[PDB]
Amino acid sequence: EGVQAFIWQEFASALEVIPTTLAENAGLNSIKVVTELRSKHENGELND
Amino acid sequence: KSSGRELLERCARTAMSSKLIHNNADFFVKMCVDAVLSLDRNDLDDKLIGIKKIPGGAMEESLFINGVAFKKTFSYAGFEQQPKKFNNPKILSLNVELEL
Amino acid sequence: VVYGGGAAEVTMSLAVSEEADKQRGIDQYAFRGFAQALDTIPMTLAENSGLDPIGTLSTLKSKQLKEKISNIGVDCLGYGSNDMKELFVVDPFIGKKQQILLATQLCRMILKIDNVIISGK
Amino acid sequence: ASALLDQALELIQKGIHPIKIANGFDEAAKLAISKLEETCDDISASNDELFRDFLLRAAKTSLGSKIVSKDHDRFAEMAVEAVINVMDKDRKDVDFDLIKMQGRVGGSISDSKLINGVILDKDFS
Amino acid sequence: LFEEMQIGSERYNLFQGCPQAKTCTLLLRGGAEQVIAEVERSLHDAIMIV
Amino acid sequence: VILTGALLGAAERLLNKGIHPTIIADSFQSAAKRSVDILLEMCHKVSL
Ligand SMILES: Nc1ncnc2c1ncn2[C@@H]1O[C@H](COP(=O)(O)OP(=O)(O)O)[C@@H](O)[C@H]1O
Ligand SMILES: [Mg+2]
Repeated sequence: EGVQAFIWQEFASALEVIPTTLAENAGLNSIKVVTELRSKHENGELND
Repeated sequence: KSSGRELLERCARTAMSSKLIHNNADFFVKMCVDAVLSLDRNDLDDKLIGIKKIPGGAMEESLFINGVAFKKTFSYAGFEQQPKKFNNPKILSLNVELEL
Repeated sequence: VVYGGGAAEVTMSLAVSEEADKQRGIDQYAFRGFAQALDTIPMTLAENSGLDPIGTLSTLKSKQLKEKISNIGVDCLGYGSNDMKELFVVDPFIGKKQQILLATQLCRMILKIDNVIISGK
Repeated sequence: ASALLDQALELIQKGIHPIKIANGFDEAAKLAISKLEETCDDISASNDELFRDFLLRAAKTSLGSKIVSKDHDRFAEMAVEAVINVMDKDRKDVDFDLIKMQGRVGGSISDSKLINGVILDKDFS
Repeated sequence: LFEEMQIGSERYNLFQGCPQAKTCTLLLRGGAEQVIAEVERSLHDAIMIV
Repeated sequence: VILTGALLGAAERLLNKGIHPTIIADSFQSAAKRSVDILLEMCHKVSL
């Protein structure tokens, strides 16, 4: 908790630019992909 | 044997797509449907639906009235002394020019 | 009448955030953009008044979520109390409403433009 | 309006179409304005004495964000006393066209005093 | 009924309560000047359907 | 390059937030160092 919490939060948001572009270039709906991945990850899947 | 009022609302909903109105179509579709129904079915005219390009205000603040407005005109000294609200006034029209 | 000065904006903001949570899909992210867009006004008042936007924005979001009283905003003159009942500030409802209506109705027109042709004079 | 555009520009990058974003903002705007109407307080039930004071609370707000705020108590009475003379005290209308406004370049701003009449810029015959 | 109200820095005289009137009017507002003209021609197309 | 543009877009709004750039810059260095600590954990070894 502190002033650097928002900086680390935006650091995590900007790091997901790669898979957002793969869904954009492939014609897929990106947000879907990013959120799905984020979750399939909550079930213990390290690689998705 | 459906109702006639709902027919105009149903077909006008398609026209309000691909515009800035499609979310505010619930309120403005009633305006044009009630506006065209006031016209005569035999003689439907395109010049009686004039819309004035008045600035200011949000589009949802508009109001539909069966009457007609005109925009105040030149107004020689005399204006802002008469009552600006009447109960049952009588409207007169004159190609008459009343000047000395 | 209403009570502006970030108060209105902060209120509106938490409202939108809760509703945003009750919304799932492309829509939620939007609602979130509308929430963060309303926060720029009290952050601008905090920026011009010199106060910290972190402590100011965090205090309004945390306090307004706890208490239901919705007349606390950004104190720019440097008073010790942020409650606007004592500071003598009042705004109209028709004035604060038109900021959102004319803004959200214009930006629909700004976003629809794809082809932009400018004839040089 | 620029804040909605700045937050919308990133949404498009994330992948969203512009029109969805617009629809969304609009819905959100409705929610917000509404919710504001729910928590809105009305001051019409009070009498004219307390309602007289509420005009100063709002007149001082808009005059506070200008250079006129050196004496906000003094010049706010000018903006309130002018409307007392035009209000009908029941189903009130402002009648804005009657209220004229003219300023002369001269003296200081502290010497400004409200009058009831018409200001002429011409001499006698 | 008849009432004049400054709809936006413009004074306009409005007739009201005319059920026998075979005409109509529309006072469309807008943030900008093209929002008015765009919504003007939009409802003109909507009127053209009905 | 695209991650650099994403972090600059993340740093664009943080400049308006009112946080010093050096605090924002040092935060990415600590976050990048912790990102390497995450990469070494999930690093799957391979044989020659
Ligand atoms: N003394 C004050 N205390 C708290 N808030 C204030 C004070 N003065 C102004 N504000 C807020 O700052 C805002 C400034 O608006 P203003 O700049 O006067 O209008 P505009 O932006 O159209 O010029 C107001 O909406 C009000 O909520
Ligand atoms: Mg102002």
